[PDB]
Amino acid sequence: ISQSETYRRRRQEWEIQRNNAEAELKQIDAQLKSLAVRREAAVLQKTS
Amino acid sequence: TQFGSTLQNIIERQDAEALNALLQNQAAELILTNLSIQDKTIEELDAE
Repeated sequence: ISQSETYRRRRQEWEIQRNNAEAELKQIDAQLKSLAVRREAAVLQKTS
Repeated sequence: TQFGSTLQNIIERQDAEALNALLQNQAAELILTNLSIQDKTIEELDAE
């Protein structure tokens, strides 16, 4: 049991760390999207 | 020669009027572009 639980706890630590990476992978897209908007605003500045 | 001077003054004044109208029309166009730019700025903040 303690060996099995050791592996379960290790898994939980891995789950949190993959979840942290997962969040970064979603926040970054939101950042790419705000950048895309920023780029379009800059394109309009060129139009001006 | 008095009609001559009068006419010249009318002509120069006529052209000055045309220019002021031109400049105000041009200002309106730049404002419209700036409004589009500001809308993108607002969208950028929503993206953030």
